[PDB]
Amino acid sequence: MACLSRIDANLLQYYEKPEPNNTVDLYVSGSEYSNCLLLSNSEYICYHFSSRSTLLTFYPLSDAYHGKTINIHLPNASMNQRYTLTIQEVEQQLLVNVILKDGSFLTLQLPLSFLFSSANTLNGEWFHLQNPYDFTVRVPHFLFYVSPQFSVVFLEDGGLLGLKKVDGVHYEPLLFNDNSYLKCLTRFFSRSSKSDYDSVISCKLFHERYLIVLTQNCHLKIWDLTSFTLIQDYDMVSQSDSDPSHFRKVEAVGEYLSLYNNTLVTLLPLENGLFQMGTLLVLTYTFQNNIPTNLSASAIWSIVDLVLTRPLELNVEASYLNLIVLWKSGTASKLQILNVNDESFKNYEWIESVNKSLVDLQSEHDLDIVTKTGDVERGFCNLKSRYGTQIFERAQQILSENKIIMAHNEDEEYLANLETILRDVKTAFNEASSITLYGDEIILVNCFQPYNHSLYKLNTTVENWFYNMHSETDGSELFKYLRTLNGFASTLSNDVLRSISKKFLDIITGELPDSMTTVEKFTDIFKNCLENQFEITNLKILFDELNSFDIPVVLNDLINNQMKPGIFWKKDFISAIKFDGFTSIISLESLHQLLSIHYRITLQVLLTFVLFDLDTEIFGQHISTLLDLHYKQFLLLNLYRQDKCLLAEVLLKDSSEFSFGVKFFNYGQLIAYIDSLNSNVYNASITENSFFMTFFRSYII
Ligand SMILES: [Hg+2]
Ligand SMILES: [Hg+2]
Ligand SMILES: [Hg+2]
Repeated sequence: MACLSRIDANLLQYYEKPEPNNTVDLYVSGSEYSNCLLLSNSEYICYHFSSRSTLLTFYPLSDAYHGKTINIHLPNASMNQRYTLTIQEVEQQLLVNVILKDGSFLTLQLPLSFLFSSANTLNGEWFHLQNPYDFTVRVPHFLFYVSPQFSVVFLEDGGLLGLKKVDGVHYEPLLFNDNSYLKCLTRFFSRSSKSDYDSVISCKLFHERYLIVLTQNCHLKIWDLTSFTLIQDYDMVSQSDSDPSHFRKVEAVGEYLSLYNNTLVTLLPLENGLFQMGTLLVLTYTFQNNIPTNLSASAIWSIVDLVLTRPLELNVEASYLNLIVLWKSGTASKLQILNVNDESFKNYEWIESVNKSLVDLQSEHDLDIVTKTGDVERGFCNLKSRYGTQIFERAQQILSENKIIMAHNEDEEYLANLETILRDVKTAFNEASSITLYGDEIILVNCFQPYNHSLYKLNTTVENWFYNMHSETDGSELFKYLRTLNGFASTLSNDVLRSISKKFLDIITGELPDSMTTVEKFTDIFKNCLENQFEITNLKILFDELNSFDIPVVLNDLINNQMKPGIFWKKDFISAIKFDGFTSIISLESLHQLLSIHYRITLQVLLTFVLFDLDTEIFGQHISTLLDLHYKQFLLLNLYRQDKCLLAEVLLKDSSEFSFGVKFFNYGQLIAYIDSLNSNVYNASITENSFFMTFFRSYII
């Protein structure tokens, strides 16, 4: 069911200061919208339009901390939020146009250099206010770029203004012919009506000439800018079952369509479930099929952004095109990928993904065995480390503001609050805003709170089993084997599992004397940890299911194919010339998910060995390989939550030729690099070469 997982990235996580030191504020005489644009230098720039549409913010995706974020203040809000705003890169510059509320037409010119410089000053004219047309009468609501000098304006009443640049700073309104207003001669529409309007809600420029548009009544009017004449006028709805009942005339500009080559998909309102996709050809738009959506619980999701593109590397080869869809329902999000098999838009499959990160799911479902327990300040370090300074401090802000102050060092009552706020602030910071296709195929989501992004990563085999235990109808032997192993381990409690994990570490550390026989240690672990701690009924279920497996074969594939990665004859992981903060955290978080998953599997398998009579001699190899993998897994997970920055540092300064970071462009490269870091973790030495190293480990582990 779910083929992608969520990796949350907070670009300032590794730092104490929850804000770059280099922040410049330009004034003219972001939690409502955010997106990422690629530039000439192959760098990614992020921008956020504040809630009030009065502030625009810029910062580099790959260097959020040391890089410069630029806050561009504005005289007043734009007319209609980010819809009356545009940002394209002309020639070595970020050209920003923004029809303001008053009716002005601000023009921002930000030098590509300035964006990556150290400069806290800007020379010349980076902005030009202008009053082309009078918007006091016919108020506009949607600005649309087309070219450096030409771009249209969409009006609330339905009219399309033109806007041609003559010199390099002045714009003149080149009006298009419009007779759609004559429908007022009907007893069904009045020009003076607050309704009746059929304004554009989506628009896409095709072959630099045709301007495909979508009205609130889902009419696909196609404009030819060579004629400035309405060339087509299709009625998207008539084709599907004509429901007299109710058709939700789109009541707001949104992302209802996007086109790849000559294919075009459209989102029609039918319980919020229609994705029509025909093809343009010559100009002619021609139907193909209506693909419903698989949404339930009333179907209360709103489209956030959709992106039609070249296929991906999903679990089904039968692919032609891919539609990445981002829905939202409050601060909760949903990302899916519509995979169309053949050129006939009639055979397709809906691919879903996990919408909470593993770190989030483990916290929610009390599935975390690694994080140290105890003290109240211990729980403070845990959260602070877990959330990052930007969020932690924002939560301690909301606490005092609400008069929730820490009584004493051990005010557990307090910490209990922090938990919930942190969780909520994160959820808030994480509200979905748009999609950015990082590289060639990396699905990325940009959040409401600046410096927070979410990468949706294609799952590896093992990950898929993990994320689909309660679903895979079919699945391989190993899948079925792991599932039944989980079936039993899930019935135990955290305190029991932790006590067991600790015992496995003692075998490696020696607290469980090397003098003992394997059977003796497993005996010790059982009596001290498992006895009287589980339902004998469940052991039977486990014992039974286990007998249907060729255990040796299965464990061999798990331990020698799935878990233990492979040797590298350097399989190209673009060596980064400069520190890439984005991929850094994306890599560390990904590495942490994979090892966490490995850790649960490993523990579960080890568990069966201390419960049943498996020849400690036959499986002697496997048992010691698992105990060794478990130890490394634990340690790594332990260092991850003890100090993310330091870990990333020692972990990236471990690889020689990749001492600065990496640059991955597709999912394969990404997965490869992660699997790569995994090897560094499984091949690392864990022998303490002196009392110094032993102290270190004892003190930390
Ligand atoms: Hg799957
Ligand atoms: Hg997000
Ligand atoms: Hg770091």
